[PDB]
This record gives sequence, structure tokens and C-alpha cells, in this order.
Amino acid sequence: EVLRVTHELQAMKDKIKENSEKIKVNKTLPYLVSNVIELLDVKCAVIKTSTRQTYFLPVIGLVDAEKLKPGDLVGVNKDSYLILETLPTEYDSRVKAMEVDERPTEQYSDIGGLDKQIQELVEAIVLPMNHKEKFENLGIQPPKGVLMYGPPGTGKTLLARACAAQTKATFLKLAGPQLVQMFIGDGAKLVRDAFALAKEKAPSIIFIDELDAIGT
Amino acid sequence: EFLHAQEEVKRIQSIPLVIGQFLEAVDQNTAIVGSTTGSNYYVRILSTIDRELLKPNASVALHKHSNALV
Amino acid sequence: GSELVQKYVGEGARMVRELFEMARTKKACLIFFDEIDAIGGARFDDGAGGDNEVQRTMLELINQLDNIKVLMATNRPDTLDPALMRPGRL
Amino acid sequence: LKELTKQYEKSENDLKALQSVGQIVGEVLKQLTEEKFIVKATNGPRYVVGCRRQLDKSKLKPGTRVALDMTTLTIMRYLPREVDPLVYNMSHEDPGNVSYSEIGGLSEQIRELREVIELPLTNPELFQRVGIIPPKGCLLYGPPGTGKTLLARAVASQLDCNFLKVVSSSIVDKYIGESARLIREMFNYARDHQPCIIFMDEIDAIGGEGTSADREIQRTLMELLNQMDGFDTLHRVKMIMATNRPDTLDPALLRPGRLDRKIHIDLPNEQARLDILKIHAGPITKHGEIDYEAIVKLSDGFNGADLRNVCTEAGMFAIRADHDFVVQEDFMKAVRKVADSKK
Amino acid sequence: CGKTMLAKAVAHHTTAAFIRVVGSEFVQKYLGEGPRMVRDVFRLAKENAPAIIFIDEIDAIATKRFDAQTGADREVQRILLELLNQMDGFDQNVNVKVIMATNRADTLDPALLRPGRLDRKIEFPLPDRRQKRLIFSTIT
Amino acid sequence: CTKIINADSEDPKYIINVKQFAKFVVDLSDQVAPTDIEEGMRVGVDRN
Amino acid sequence: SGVDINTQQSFEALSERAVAVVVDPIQSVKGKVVIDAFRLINANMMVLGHEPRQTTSNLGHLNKPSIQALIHGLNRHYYSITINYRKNELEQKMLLNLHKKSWMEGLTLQDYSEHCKHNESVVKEMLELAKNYNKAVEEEDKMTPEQLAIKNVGKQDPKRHLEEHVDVLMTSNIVQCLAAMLDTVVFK
Ligand SMILES: Nc1ncnc2c1ncn2[C@@H]1O[C@H](COP(=O)(O)OP(=O)(O)OP(=O)(O)O)[C@@H](O)[C@H]1O
Ligand SMILES: Nc1ncnc2c1ncn2[C@@H]1O[C@H](COP(=O)(O)OP(=O)(O)O)[C@@H](O)[C@H]1O
Ligand SMILES: Nc1ncnc2c1ncn2[C@@H]1O[C@H](COP(=O)(O)OP(=O)(O)O)[C@@H](O)[C@H]1O
Ligand SMILES: [Mg+2]
Ligand SMILES: [Mg+2]
Ligand SMILES: [Zn+2]
Repeated sequence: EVLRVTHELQAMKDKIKENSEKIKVNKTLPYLVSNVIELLDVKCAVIKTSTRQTYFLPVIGLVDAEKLKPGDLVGVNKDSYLILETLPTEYDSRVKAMEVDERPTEQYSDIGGLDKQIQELVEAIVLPMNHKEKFENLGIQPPKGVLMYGPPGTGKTLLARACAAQTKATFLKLAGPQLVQMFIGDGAKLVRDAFALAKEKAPSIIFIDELDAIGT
Repeated sequence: EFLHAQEEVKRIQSIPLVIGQFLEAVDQNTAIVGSTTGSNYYVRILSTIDRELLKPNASVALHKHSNALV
Repeated sequence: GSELVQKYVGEGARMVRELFEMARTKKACLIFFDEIDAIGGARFDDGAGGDNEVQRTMLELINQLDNIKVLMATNRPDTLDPALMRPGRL
Repeated sequence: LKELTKQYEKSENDLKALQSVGQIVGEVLKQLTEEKFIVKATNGPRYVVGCRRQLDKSKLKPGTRVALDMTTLTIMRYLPREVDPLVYNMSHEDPGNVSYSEIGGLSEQIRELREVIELPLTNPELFQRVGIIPPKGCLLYGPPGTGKTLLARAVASQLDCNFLKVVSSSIVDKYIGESARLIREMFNYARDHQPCIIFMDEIDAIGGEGTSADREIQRTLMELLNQMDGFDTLHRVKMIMATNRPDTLDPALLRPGRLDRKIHIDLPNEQARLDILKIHAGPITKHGEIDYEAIVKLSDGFNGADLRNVCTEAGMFAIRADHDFVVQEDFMKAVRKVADSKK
Repeated sequence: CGKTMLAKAVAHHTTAAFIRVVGSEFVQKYLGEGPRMVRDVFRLAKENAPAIIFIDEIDAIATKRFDAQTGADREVQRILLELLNQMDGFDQNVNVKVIMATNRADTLDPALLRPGRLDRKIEFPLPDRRQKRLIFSTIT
Repeated sequence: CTKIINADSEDPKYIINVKQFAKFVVDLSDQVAPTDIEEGMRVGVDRN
Repeated sequence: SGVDINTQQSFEALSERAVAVVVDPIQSVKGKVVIDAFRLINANMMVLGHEPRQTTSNLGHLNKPSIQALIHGLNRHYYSITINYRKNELEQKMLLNLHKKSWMEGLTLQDYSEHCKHNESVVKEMLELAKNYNKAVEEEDKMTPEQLAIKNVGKQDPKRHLEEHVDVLMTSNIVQCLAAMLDTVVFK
């Protein structure tokens, strides 16, 4: 009987081989890099291709359902517009270029007069990031962010690098005037990848200078 | 043959159909309607279509392939 | 200055970016923005229009500004953005 | 064999998928006849399109998203309305699950606001049995920071309805017509998403003469009063329009179907301070006994937000220390710094 | 005093195409959008004739003309002039009736009070001891 | 070439931006060498 | 295409009459079926006449070299071949069953309520058209009546919206009455 099981194994092995060869010869290249907007239930997703055209898919294609999530950047066929392979993100390379670790060391000795503001930032961050156990125990929710408003030349960028300097962290700087790209869906992808990268790394701070570029 | 010709004439109004705005009339059985695709085409006009509904703003329907006022 | 304001969106920022990149590639480069008021008007919110396009070009220029030396000339310096006139860029 | 069986069935589903082709997402804009539609692609031209036989004609109303075949150009199936955080208005903001007990010492004012707004939205049967059109709009006036916005969020949370918060001083823009245009867009927005709590901030900018800029405030005021009470749809949305100076408000802005019921919310009441400290300091871990009367007497003329800053700053003092709140001296210095440094 | 409510009743009782616009809706920014909106309103009344245009609170954009010294008053005077042209101009609109409601009746431009543009200047006074009885009876 | 995938360091499956047309995942022609195409540099692709 | 050109060349290697045909499913959406056969013409035959045909008369028949295909290369790299479809009996007869009705069809009485509604609607439209006909005929304006009959041609009142409508209503009425009488005769 073991020979019968072996024969079934070999037959289904060559069946797997032929279906795999069909899949491989239907994969080929190129793929249309498309961004899945959402996933409707009634195994079918609404894709917006990089060609600025949306195409509903009756079936998802050569991928598995729960792996796909709203916002996933995948590669689809140029004609049938069907998901072929999920494309890894890797946070591009520009996003990883903004984790700058040559912090010019704005020690609080290099910033004068902005003392109470330094202490207010260190009350809003640092201790929430460093000594967080007591912060959970108290029930004081630490504000996730601070907005540095002030007349130009006040030193907002300086104190930002300062509290990025003497308080460790990764300092993923995400300055606003950078976050405007004539390519559609690049700035938004930049922000989402920056936050995903901040999730990936150790305790860090996302810093956005001149928010008016996108904050209008 | 005449009922046949009328039948294929009606068939040209099948329902793959783009819509364009009737910009201007040139002369009988032709037009300059610009399609919604983004281009303006010098087209032909069906005889069955009455010319008095061809006001110079009408959102007329065009053949998908031949791109003619149908 | 006229070229740094293009019809298509984002082309002015790209223009200034490659201008600064070419300037950096050269050794001891000088840039002279004659009539800065064309691309240096005071910032205000005008999203429903093309004004923010040259606005974002100016913001990208400020980002580039803050061996390279930069020159700017204007007969109405009161119309320039205070951020651009601060002594970190000029 | 079994694992091979499962993955081979999945691979055959993939093989069938490879033959399957995509559909252009489109939106129906008109229905000429019972087999004719005007469907516009998301980014594309408009096509005269028919419907598949296994599809209900009625469901394809103007505005119904569809996914037509991209070769025959025929509708194959309907799609529900597209969802995305692309909304330009405050509706997507959630007021937060805050109860009426969270705001302390406004029991009478809370009750009047419930009677004015909660009743027409929850049980209109009383109002229709009496024979009166349900009241719409309540005006909360008081010192700034006293908690009118918190009250609005509490109502919007209990009623489980969408909530719009707007700074009325922001809506008056220098350019002509945008001030009234913002109110217009706000109201037409509330028409689509119902029921709606239209909480407007300090109205004295909008509500209450020989220059164009002054007649602009008149024009936006008329637009507002037309939006609340008048033509089109009398609607069911409610407004929690709150002000800081009630005498400035236009008398026409105070009418029954036009934002009646001037609720006075004065600075936290003498007994209300204790309740506010209980609700906003109780969450803070503190084993030590409290002399609340002493804090209340040391906090005279305080506003509701000040007590929350006292609690947060006492927590901060604890952060700069052991970690546990044990002593009243902390509440004293917190009150003083929320007294002198918040001036 | 029932100015808006009578127009509402007319709209509920008309076989024509009622087109309500508020006076504040014509005051749009981007000069050339308000007068263009007036042009669109009257044109829309034109194809779907017979049609009725109810312009409530016209005192916003139909105040007496004067020597405007900025684009601000120039644009509102332009809206008023476009109203005058479309209500009675070189293009006589037929089967297009206009109801217009104001609370002042004296700031209105004299050209707009002409008996060729606004023929009937109906006055809605405060209810007397007789009308108040009827209003109470109908509401109650 | 905005990104290099490097699926197995032998079939890199480069991602290319065609400016206005679209963004695609493509491979080299046999003529050009794998090491000549470095990230971010301008590349020339065929129409097909 | 050029790739199609090479593909046809490879097919011609096995046999020098390996035809290549193209079928466009979208243009052939109706009675017209756009299908043109092609065979590669040898690039070494430029010395002699392209389309090397001989005594015949069917070169211009059944088609005229299309503009849509001429610019992509016709009579230069590949030449079209006249298309002819072998359809015979016992095959067409099976195909006519696509829309053939049945014995039940032709005896149904339609629906009398909507039949009366349609008859009344057509009669009313005939009444308006007869008012128009009366106006036009009684006008009988004689300032060049031959030019009057050609300055008012827009598919209107005189005859096109005349008896053609009488044609349809009379056809419907006679068919319905004949079917009704046939049923009263056959069915008891
Ligand atoms: N409080 C301060 N102490 C020391 N140096 C300061 C201080 N404030 C500003 N500076 C200096 O002045 C300059 C201001 O640049 P910086 O970008 O830090 O300020 P900013 O207010 O954030 O600027 P901008 O708003 O134009 O982006 C820097 O060279 C900085 O070193
Ligand atoms: N009466 C109150 N009871 C409890 N908390 C209050 C009260 N008043 C204000 N607060 C606190 O102050 C914060 C902001 O108050 P806000 O609603 O902005 O006051 P206002 O509406 O008067 O401006 C709220 O988050 C709330 O926690
Ligand atoms: N004759 C009336 N009968 C009943 N209600 C009336 C009468 N006149 C005015 N009203 C009430 O006055 C309110 C204001 O409406 P109206 O006077 O038409 O608008 P406006 O104040 O702009 O003239 C309405 O809600 C209406 O119920
Ligand atoms: Mg800065
Ligand atoms: Mg009114
Ligand atoms: Zn081909």
C-alpha cells in the first residue's frame, strides 16, 4: 500500500509542478505597481493603479486574502490588472535617509533663554519616552506630539535637534518643505512609511519642520 | 434589403457609447463634437438624428470605435 | 525667476532642486536670484489656485538654502517672506 | 498528500484567477431608460452603459458606484459608497465617549440641554403628540473654558450621532463670500450625514455699519439664519452654538425654531469644584487624603480647564519625584502655578 | 411676517420650476462667480420654463448703487447690475417670474424697483388684531 | 530606478519610474550587466 | 506587429502558405466581423511586383485595403488575402435556432390592456400628426413648391411620420385580430 501512496505522491507532485509552471509562465514581467485602496467582501479588491486609473478586481489573484491590507503597494498585470505579487515596502531609501544620526549636539548649554520651553518639551517628551512606567501608573496620558509655533529665528529647529540630542532617540526628521512631491501618492507614502519606520525602531521622535508646506 | 439596412442602422446605436458635447455644426451629416475622453473629433451624423436637438451645447452620444454622432 | 514658475505642478521646485544640485557639483558656484519678489512673495493660504505652486517652490528654495554663495536683489524688500529674510538664509 | 491537496486547490483557484479580468470602477450619474445609464469612470470619460441581466435596475440610483466590464462597457455589479478619510469637514472627529457625569456641577444646565436637543433626536413622539415642531438649537453662554464644548461632546456621545465642532471666529475670512460659504457647506454637509450636532464656537464674530467688511458680517449672518430656519429642508440636525458675550447676539438669532434656550454656564459652581476635582483627579493615583475645601477656596475664579491642568501638573510634580501622589502641598503649588502662570 | 413662508407656499403650489437662491449665495469670491451664478440661475429658469426664481434677502446684493472705490463694492454692484440685466434686458425672458423678499425696501436700488423689473411691491406689515387671530387659529 | 528589490540577488526585479506613464517592476535585458544599474540613476527601458 | 511579423515568418518556415489571420473582438461587435488574413511577402521579392498575383479579377473585390492597416505596412511586408467563409446546409440550419421562436410564438395574443394603451397612444400621435398634415397641405404655398418640399425636409410630418405609423398600427391590429380568430377556431 505504501507504493500506492508513493504513486499518488508522484502524480500530485507532477500536477503541482505543471500548475506551478503555468503560474510562473503567467507571472513574467513587468508588473503595474498599484496601491490597493480597500477590500470589499461582497475576495475582491478595488485597486487604483499608478496610471491614475482604478480597476475593480472580481478575484484578488495570485495572492492570499488576509495578507492584503488597505494601502498595500502591490504589483499587478498591466492588462488584466490582477494582483500577481505583493511588493515589499522596506520604507524605500529616502525614508531611511531621514534617521540622521550625526546630530550636531545642541546641548542645553548651546541654547540660552529658552529654559522654560526646554523644560516644557522635556515634560512632554523624554520622560514620557524614558521613564514611562510611572507615566502609565499615574494615568497621565503623555501628549504624542508638540507643535513649535513662534516667530522665525526663535530656534524651533534648534531646540528640536536639542531634545533629539541629549535625550537619545533616533530623530526621524520629516521636514515639511520636503513633503511635497509632484509624483502623486509619494508624500503621503512618505509620511506613512516614516511612521511605520518609527514603529520599527527603538524609542524615537518624528520631527517635521515647517509644517505649513502641507498644513495649509 | 431596406428593412435590413434600417436594422443595421439602428444597430449602430448599440450601447457601447461615449458622450461628447456638440460644440458646433459644420454642414449636413457631420459635426465637431468633442468627446469626454479629452479630445475633439470631426465626426459624422446619423440621418435618423433630428438636427434641431443639436444645440451647440448638447451632450450627444458618440460611437465608441468610429467616433461618430449616433 | 520666470523659468522657476512653470505651468505644471511641482516643476519649479524641481527646477530649483536641480539648480542647487548643479551648483553643488561645480566648485565655487555663485547663484544670483535677480528679482526675488517673483518667487519670494509673502506666504498666504491660496490653495484654490496656482499661487501655492510658486509658494511651494519658494519653500523648497528655503529648504535648499537652509562651497555655495547666494545672491538676491530686490527693489521692494518688504514683500519678501520674513523666513527668507531671516539671517539664516540671508 | 493532504497539505498538497490544500495548496493544490489554492493553486487551482489562482489559475482560475489568472483568467479573471478587472472592471473599471464607475459612478452612475443619470438613468435615461430602464436599460440606459450615464456612468463616469473615476478618472476617465463618460460612457452610455447598460446593465447586466442579473442585476436590479432600481439599486442603480444616481450616485451608486458600479464596476462595469472594460471591454463590453456594461455594468456587472453594484458597489457601496467609497469610504476614505478624505472628508474635509469635522464629522469624522469623534466627540469621545464622555458621560454627562464627567462634566460636574451643571446638572440643571445639563438637564435643560438634554431636554432641548436629546428629546427631538431620541423620542420625537412626544413633540408630535403635542403638535409642536421639535425644538432645534441651544445657546450656551458663559466664561471661556467653562466646559460648553465638553458638554456638546457629551451630548454627541450619548446620542451616538456625528458631531461637528467649528471655531466661528475662524470662519469669517477676509475674502468676500467665503464666510457665508463656510456656513453653507457646513449645513449642506449636515444634510447628508444625519443626525448632526452643529456645535458652533463664539458667535459674537458672526452674530452681532457703513463699510463693505461690516456688511460682510451682515451677509453671513443672514446666510446663517436662513440655514437654521427657512427654505429647503427644515431637517433634524441640531446646533450647540455657544458664545462668550450674549448681549452681542442678534435678537433674531434667539427664536424657538431658531436657537432658543439661553443656557447660562457660569464659572464652576462653589460645590461644582469638588465634583470636577473628583472626576478629573480620581483617575490620578492618589492614596493620600484630600482637603478639597482648601483647594476650592484657594481656587477662586477658576475655570473648568484649570482644574484639569491642576491635576495634570500635580501628576507632573509626581513625575519629577518618587511617583506617588501623597501630599496636599502638591495640590497647593499646582493650584498656585495654575493661578499665576496661567494668567 | 410671512415673506419667506408665502414663497414656500407658492413653491408647494406651483406647476412651474421653482428655483430658490438666497441673496448671500451670489456674493461668492473669485470675481466673475457671483454674476456668473446669476447668469446660471436665469439660464436654468430659461430652459426649464415656466420657472419661478425666489431670491430671498436681496438687500444684501441689491443696495442702492454708489461710487465704489474698491473691488469689494464694485463686485456687489456688478452682481446688482447683472440682476438688473437678467430681469429686464436685451434678452426678454418669458414665463420666468421672480419673487424677491427684502426687509428694508428703501435701501433697494431704484433701477430694481422699476415697474418693469419688480412690478408689484407687496408690503407685509405687522399683523393687526384681525390677522393675529387668524395666525393663532392656524398655528393652534 | 526608484528601488531595487533584489529578490534573490540574482533576479533583482528592479522598480522603475517612467515619470508620467506609471511605476513598474521590471528586469534587465541580457545586454546590460546587473552591476551597472545602481539605485536612483536614470535608466532606459524599451516600449514593450 | 513586428513581433507578429517574425511569428508569421517562423510559421512560413514549415510551410510557405502558413496564413495568419487577425480577429478583433471589440470592432467585430455587430454584423460586421473584422477579420483579415495575412501572409508574409518575401523581402527579397522587391525586384518583381509586390502582390505577385497573375490573371484574375478578384483583387479589388470583397475588400479595399484599409487605411487603418495600410500605414502599419500593407503590400510592403505582408499582404492581405481575401476572406471567404464556408457555410453549408446542415450547419446554417442549426445556427438559425439562435432566435427561432417556437410554435407557441405567433399564436400568443399579446396583452390586451397594454395593446389598447399602445393603440390609443399611436392614435393620439396620429391625431397630432394629422393636425400637422392638415396645416402643411392646406398651406400649399406656391413660391417654388418644389423648393418648398426640399427646404422643409427634416424627417417630419408629410409622409415619414405619416402612414409608416399607420403601417405599424395596422400591422399590429391585423396580426392581433387574425391570431384571435385563429385561437377561437382551433381552441374549441
Ligand atoms: N534660543 C537660542 N539659543 C541659541 N541659538 C539660537 C536660539 N534661537 C535661535 N538661535 C540660532 O538662530 C538661528 C535660527 O535658526 P533655527 O532654524 O534654529 O530657528 P527657527 O526659529 O526654528 O527658524 P525658522 O522658523 O526660520 O525655521 C540658528 O543659527 C540658531 O543657532
Ligand atoms: N465643568 C467641567 N467639568 C469637567 N471638566 C471640565 C469642565 N469645564 C472644562 N473642563 C475640562 O476643560 C477641557 C476644555 O474645556 P472646554 O470644553 O474647551 O471649555 P469651553 O467649552 O468653555 O471652552 C475639557 O477637556 C474638560 O476636561
Ligand atoms: N400668517 C402666518 N401664519 C402662521 N405663521 C406665520 C405667519 N406669518 C409668519 N409666520 C411664522 O413666522 C416665521 C418666519 O417666517 P417668514 O415671516 O415667512 O420669514 P421672514 O421672517 O424672512 O419673512 C415662520 O416660521 C412662520 O411660522
Ligand atoms: Mg525651523
Ligand atoms: Mg425671509
Ligand atoms: Zn499581434
